[PDB]
Amino acid sequence: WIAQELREIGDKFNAYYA
Amino acid sequence: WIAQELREIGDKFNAYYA
Amino acid sequence: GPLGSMSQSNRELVVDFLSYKLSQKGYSWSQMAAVKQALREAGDEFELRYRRAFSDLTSQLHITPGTAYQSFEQVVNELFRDGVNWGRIVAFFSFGGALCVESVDKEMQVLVSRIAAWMATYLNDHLEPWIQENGGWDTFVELYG
Amino acid sequence: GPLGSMSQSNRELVVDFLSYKLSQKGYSWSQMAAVKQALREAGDEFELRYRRAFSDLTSQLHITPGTAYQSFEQVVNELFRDGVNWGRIVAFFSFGGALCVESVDKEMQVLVSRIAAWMATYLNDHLEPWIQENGGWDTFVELYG
Repeated sequence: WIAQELREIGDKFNAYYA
Repeated sequence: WIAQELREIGDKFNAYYA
Repeated sequence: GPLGSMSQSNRELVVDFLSYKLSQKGYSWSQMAAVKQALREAGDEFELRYRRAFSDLTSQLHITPGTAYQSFEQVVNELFRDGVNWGRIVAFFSFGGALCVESVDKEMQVLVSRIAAWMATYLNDHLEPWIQENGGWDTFVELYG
Repeated sequence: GPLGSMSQSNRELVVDFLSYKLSQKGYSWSQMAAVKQALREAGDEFELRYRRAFSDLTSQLHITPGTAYQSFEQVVNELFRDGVNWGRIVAFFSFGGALCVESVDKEMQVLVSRIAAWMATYLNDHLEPWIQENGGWDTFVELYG
């Protein structure tokens, strides 16, 4: 749960910059 | 000159906190 | 020794302050300093943009000293289960920071040094191979700095 | 070695990031971290409050590599000629930062490491006696932190 939400925003952040 | 002005604001800063 | 430590501490204070002032103008003391600064800013930005979601997940953190390692490892394993990327790495650091803050909040200061060690080990063993294959931290600075 | 240096660098990155996140909540990684943070904030505050005056004096900085030491020493000697106090010490750090930024601006990056060494030496020999007599850096944190 925590990791799922953390993973989702990490991927959003990644998609924006990388 | 530089040091005079630096000294003046240093003393102002000091007076406020210390 | 006490004498040298005093001297070393004064030097580090100077280096730290100068590094900071340089960074404020978009300069850097060194490549290491540039990486630290990029990571700080990326963590800030990450936590700012996704404030609602980040607060949500951190509010689910109910750590005790006896359960903190399991909590750390299980989140981090799931975070990287299907890949490593720069954003998940930023998320990994932000999560570690959140755990340290929460630990101090609950008077579990003893966890802070433990979390740092767990993170450093994970970085060394499980993230560094991807990082090296993908241009190193210098590449992160180019992207998120 | 390259292998250990990689490991040491990853550890420092973790420590740096965690120190920063803790400081954002008014906590500190260590006393050293607390001092660094207090000095950064005091420098920022100093430069913000007295922006007009600080810009004025820094605009008078016309350094060359051959004249930078003399410029540094003459300003710093005059700064502390009739006393040491915490505000003049903050001013000393801010001046050093300004000199480093100016050096990099003018492609005199070679001066940055020299200025750091001059500042560390001055701190060790000429400021530390007052600092120790006046409660050490822990006392500065109590006042400006």
